[PDB]
Amino acid sequence: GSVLEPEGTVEIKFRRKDLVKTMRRVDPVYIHLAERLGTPELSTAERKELENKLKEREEFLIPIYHQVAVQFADLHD
Amino acid sequence: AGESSLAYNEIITISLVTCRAIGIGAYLVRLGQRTIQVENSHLILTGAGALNKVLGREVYTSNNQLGGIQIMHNNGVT
Repeated sequence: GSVLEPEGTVEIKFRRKDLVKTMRRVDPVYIHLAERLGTPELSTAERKELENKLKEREEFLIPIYHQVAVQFADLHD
Repeated sequence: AGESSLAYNEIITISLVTCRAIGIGAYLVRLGQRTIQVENSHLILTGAGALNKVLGREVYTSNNQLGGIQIMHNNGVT
């Protein structure tokens, strides 16, 4: 039971930003990419490559993380 | 809501909706019965996005389509 059901909760309060936050905390691949991009003195190759690798990882990752989010909201209810 | 209902049977209640009344606000105004609605305001419970998403398309484009005077005045809600 809730003020607002979970799907409508996600619609307002569980956007992309939160998805990125969640990969950076939990997704190992995302962590890895970030670890290398988080290195000083990187080749422009590795840099551009990492940013691309990141966009690809995120979009491929999109389905699961929405359901986790709605589940999380419902747990308040 | 309950208090307002009782109050209504005992004293005068009047309400004016300027921009939008959502959820409990809507329900109390209706409960207040006497209701004024400013043009371009709208009166709804759940957003167009949610409904459109569940229904797979952009049925409604503006909350005014849903709860504006062009609805509530035309149906006697306002």
